[PDB]
Amino acid sequence: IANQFNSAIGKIQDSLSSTASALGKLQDVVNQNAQALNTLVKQLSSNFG
Amino acid sequence: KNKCVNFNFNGLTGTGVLTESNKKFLPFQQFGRDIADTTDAVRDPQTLE
Ligand SMILES: *[C@@H]1O[C@H](CO)[C@@H](O[C@@H]2O[C@H](CO)[C@@H](O[C@H]3O[C@H](CO)[C@@H](O)[C@H](O)[C@@H]3O)[C@H](O)[C@H]2NC(C)=O)[C@H](O)[C@H]1NC(C)=O
Ligand SMILES: *[C@@H]1O[C@H](CO)[C@@H](O)[C@H](O)[C@H]1NC(C)=O
Repeated sequence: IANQFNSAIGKIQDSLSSTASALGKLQDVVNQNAQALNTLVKQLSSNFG
Repeated sequence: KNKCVNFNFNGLTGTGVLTESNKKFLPFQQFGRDIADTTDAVRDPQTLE
């Protein structure tokens, strides 16, 4: 049971070191914050007539 | 330079602190602009810096 657990924690290191897709639930929050701010700065360019 | 100043260059009135830039403008360009469509570099008409 200890060897299965130690091996399973060993796969978490490798998975997180390897796959680009994993933390997508966090990076899409950082990206929505950044995109909303860049859109709000970009709306300073608009003439509104 | 390095003080806050009510600048005007060529009718570009604004407020800010001026500083010596390292941007490589071409001879045809008088102003550089921000993402916000606001000027953030200028070539002085008295001296080409
Ligand atoms: C319950 O499942 C276990 C797997 O999670 C299993 O453990 C594994 O047992 C095999 C042998 O039966 C081991 O295989 C290695 O055995 C020797 C080296 O020790 C070599 O000759 C083999 O080629 C191979 O490398 C596994 O390493 C071992 N894995 C773990 C995590 O211990 C148990 O045997 C299963 N138990 C029962 C009662 O079925
Ligand atoms: C402004 O005057 C300086 C000399 O004081 C001269 O070097 C410069 O070429 C002049 N600028 C223009 C645009 O004529």
